[PDB]
Amino acid sequence: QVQLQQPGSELVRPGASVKLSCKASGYTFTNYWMHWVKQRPGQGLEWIGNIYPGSGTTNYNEKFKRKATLTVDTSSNTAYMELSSLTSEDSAVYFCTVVRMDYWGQGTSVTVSSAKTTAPSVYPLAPVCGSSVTLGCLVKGYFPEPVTLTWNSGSLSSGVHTFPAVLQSDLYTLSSSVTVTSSTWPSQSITCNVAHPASSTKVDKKIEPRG
Amino acid sequence: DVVMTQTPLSLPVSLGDQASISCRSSQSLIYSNGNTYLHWYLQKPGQSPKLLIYKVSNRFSGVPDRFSGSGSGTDFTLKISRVEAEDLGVYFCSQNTHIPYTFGGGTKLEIKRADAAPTVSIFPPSSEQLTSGGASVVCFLNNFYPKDINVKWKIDGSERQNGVLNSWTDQDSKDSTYSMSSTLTLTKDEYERHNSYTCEATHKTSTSPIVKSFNRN
Ligand SMILES: [C]C(=O)[N][C]1[C](O=P([O])([O])O[C][C]2O[C](OP([O])([O])=O)[C]([N]C([C])=O)[C](OC([C])=O)[C]2[O])O[C]([C]OP([O])(=O)O[C]2O[C]([C]OP([O])([O])=O)[C]([O])[C](OC([C])=O)[C]2[N]C([C])=O)[C](OC([C])=O)[C]1[O]
Repeated sequence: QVQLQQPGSELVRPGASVKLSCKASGYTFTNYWMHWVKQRPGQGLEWIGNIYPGSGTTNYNEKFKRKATLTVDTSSNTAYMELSSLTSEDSAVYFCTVVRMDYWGQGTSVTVSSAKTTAPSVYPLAPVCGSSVTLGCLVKGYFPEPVTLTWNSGSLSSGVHTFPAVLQSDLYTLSSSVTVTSSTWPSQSITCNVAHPASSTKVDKKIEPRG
Repeated sequence: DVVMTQTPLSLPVSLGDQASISCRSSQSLIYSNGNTYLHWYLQKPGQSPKLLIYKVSNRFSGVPDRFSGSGSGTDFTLKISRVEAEDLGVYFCSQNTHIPYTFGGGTKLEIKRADAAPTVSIFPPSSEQLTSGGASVVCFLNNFYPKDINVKWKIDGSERQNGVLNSWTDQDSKDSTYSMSSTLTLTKDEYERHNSYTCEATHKTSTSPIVKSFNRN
């Protein structure tokens, strides 16, 4: 169900370049065109161009000639798109796909920003001092995305709402709610787990009742 | 260059219903062979696009029999004979007759269900935040329908707007609901100057707003 491996995110600086990789596997890389599609949050699919790994022939979308460069390496079965002279209009998700076969990779979220990578602050959110009870996790002031937030190592999937992160002045904030029955907490402990690999932060916050 | 015009932009549908998405190209989509490269994709939340229908009308493999497509010339249609819960997601037409390939704007398919009121919950600043001089106040508006909601902040009766960060989940795939989180961030020095913090939600399911509040004792 996923024949193309792409890195998950990538942070890059305005005015720099980045080369995104697309690793074909489990089929004959030289037999099919490879395509590149861009999606800015708020959807919208733009076709960037394609290339034919067997010969190297490329087609580009006039909107992206000055911005993108498509290449292959037929030994390693890899495809490359290089986006150069980056502005913030190039922050988007970037897909590689074999149209003829409907092979897609997961897409890479490219963030273009000058911000330095910053570690989150994780705050427990206990209820105020009657049948179910709701707890929260506040993850604040980190950069860039992603943060990965589980609850009890993912064993309360049902009843969890994680909200999309929201950016403001190069810092993201993140909140998640978990709802259990009243007999479950603080009978049993509920810990919010946060990982932010870009800053090597990996922390747990046990929700303690306030008082 | 070649413009795809896709309507409706939002498709509210009940489970079991027949629905129709339409796509209008600004050019003939016959290629240099006789074929007509108009496709349909469904992109489920988080995921990438998947191929539903290729070449106007042929169902791609491993694609459920309740999707089908038709049309000719410049208007094309993707028909869903019986919506299911799987079917939520964004739907795009694409044309591949002309370089550059162009995609429609998309049609977000919403599963229509009975009304549900927000389960509001509010949270005072954690102690750990307040030592470092910050005071965030979080308020969850969970599992409601329809999606149009509006949250409001009250501090000692008066309304407060500068400082709020709002976030909204997509439509849950199991219960077809919506949620929102709202955080109001102040310094420790301002937060200790106030006594009553309130979180108000006005929604379709009530004429009166839902209100959860606390005082600092
Ligand atoms: C028109 C178009 O384009 N289309 C597309 C394509 O893709 P690819 O591969 O990637 O390619 C690219 C190319 O193309 C062309 O070339 P050629 O040589 O072929 O002609 C061109 N284009 C233009 C616009 O022009 C080029 O460019 C230039 C040169 O410039 C490009 O690059 O294709 C595909 C595929 O299609 P087809 O071939 O037609 O096939 C199909 O179908 C068929 C039929 O059947 P029915 O069902 O209908 O009956 C079949 O057989 C096949 O099978 C297989 C698997 O193979 C196919 N199918 C499918 C599903 O595919 C396309 O794709 C689609 C989907 O359609 C695209 O779109």
